[PDB]
Formats: sequence, C-alpha cells, structure tokens
Amino acid sequence: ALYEDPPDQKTSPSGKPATLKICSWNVDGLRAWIKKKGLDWVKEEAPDILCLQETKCSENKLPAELQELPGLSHQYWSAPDKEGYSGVGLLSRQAPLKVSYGIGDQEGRVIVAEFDSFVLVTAYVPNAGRGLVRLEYRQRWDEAFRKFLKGLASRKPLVLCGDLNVAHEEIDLRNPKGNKKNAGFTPQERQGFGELLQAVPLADSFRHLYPNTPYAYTFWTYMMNARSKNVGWRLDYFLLSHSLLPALCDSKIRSKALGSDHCPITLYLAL
DNA sequence: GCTGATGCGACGACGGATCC
DNA sequence: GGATCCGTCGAACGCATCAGC
Repeated sequence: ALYEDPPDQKTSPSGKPATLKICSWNVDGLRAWIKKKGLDWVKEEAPDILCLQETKCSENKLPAELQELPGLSHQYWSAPDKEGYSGVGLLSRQAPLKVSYGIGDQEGRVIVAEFDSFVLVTAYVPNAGRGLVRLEYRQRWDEAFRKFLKGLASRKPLVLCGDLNVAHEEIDLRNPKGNKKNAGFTPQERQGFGELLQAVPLADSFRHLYPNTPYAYTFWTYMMNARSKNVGWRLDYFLLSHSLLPALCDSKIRSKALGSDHCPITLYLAL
C-alpha cells in the first residue's frame, strides 16, 4: 500500500512552537544527488541543520553549489582509504560549539556537533553486506558505537540521526518474512538497535509519535520499481534522549523528495 | 580530457515444498 | 489446493580505476 506522511506538526504536545528544524538525508552519491536537483529540495525544506550520509565525495570535490547555501554556511565534511564510498556531512545555520569526527576508535561515518542545548550525532552505520559477509564487523561496530554514545562527556541530551542501516521491527519494512536473513533485518542488527535504545538511552522519534503506522519507509531499492510500489525499508531515524520528548513536535518522512534511493527525514524540536 | 568497460558495494521476484 | 514458507538469482545505481585515443 502507498503511504502519505501526515501534515507537519509544528507544535509540541504541550503547545510550544518548533524552533529547530533538522533534516537528514542519505544522498547516495552527493555529486549525483546535486545533479538530480537534491539541493533545490533542501532549499524548499529550509532546515536549520542538514546531515548527509553516503556522500561518496572528498571535500576538494564538493560542487560549487554547496558554497552558495547562505542559510547553511557552517559545513563539516568527513570521508574515508576507500575514496568514493561512505562519507558524511553536517551543514548548519549557526556555528556549533564543537565538532569532532569518528567514534573515538578516518572511516568517514560519524560527525558529532555540540550546540547550545544538545549534542547532534549523525551516522552512516556500516552495512552488513550482501550475504551477511560483514555482519560480524557490524555487530562489533554497533557495540563500539553504543559505548561511544553512552560515554559522551556532555550532560546535554542527544539527537542521533542518519542511516542506521537496520529496520528495527517487522512494521519497519514491507517484506519482513523474506528479509530476516538479509542485511538490515537480521536478528543481530535488530537486537543491536534495541540495545542502542536501551543503553544510551534513546527513543525512536518517528515510532514514538506513530507507533502503529505501517508502510512508512525511507529506502527503496532502485531495482524492480520498488519505490513506485512502496516496497521499502525504514533505515533512517531521529533518535532522542528521553528528556527531549516533551520538545518533540514531529518526525517526518519526505516520501516525495527524489534524488537518491533514500528520502529525506525531518525533525521539528521546540527548544 | 573524455568515453565506455569493468569492479565493487549496496532484495524482490520467482519457483518449489510443506501444511491442513 | 490456497496459503505459506524457503532458498535461489538477476538487476539500477554511483563512483573508482583502467585502456584507448
């Protein structure tokens, strides 16, 4: 069945107005994404902060359009050995207080940015691989990432966004039965997600607001016209510290924005 | 400099078995 | 014998390198 994201809820359940708009997007090739008008969609969304994953592009090769974003002028980029794979980016209206890269362990998968009242982490979580060939590495990465997140020295609440490369529960993908042995829906990856929520701790912004809504995905394989059929997976998330839930206005899935095999997601917080 | 081949990374459609 | 379950296989993309000119 197709899906239509509900209207933007820009007021917290208590009645306060959203003051921060964050957008996260696995662009699957930043230069390709830019040629497919991805940046015109970003300008329409007008977020305060924009996080990109799988840019596959070192900094010296960022297209000039990225220098013409006056509302997103503080930009931090991180790329891996394997040029052309992985790579993440964080663009912000306001300068962060602090920026770092990695999870303490140059893989180009994580950017950490401390703002006035919260710490933002954007992540491109390693894929378990076709045939699960890198599933054990993923499991080790999950555990190191949890530890890193828990151990963040700031007593500030946490927002974690990006492509976490797992559909947490059967409601998070179209074909759960035939994918329980595929990357992104193994019992090992699902358990790692549950442990991330438990240990840090974190809530899944979208599922907390829409706990029973099926067919909401953020990824569709390019092949077999899966997107047109909405055969997809929910792989991209905003996860929030418990204390941030009263500030949570909405968590969106921008199903119609093209340019990649993932669609943008967007968080509204009242801070 | 530019093109196209090739390599590499990132599952839904389908065919067959089992079950009541 | 429709529903389900299971394992097998080809395929849309982006980016790097390489060969050729």
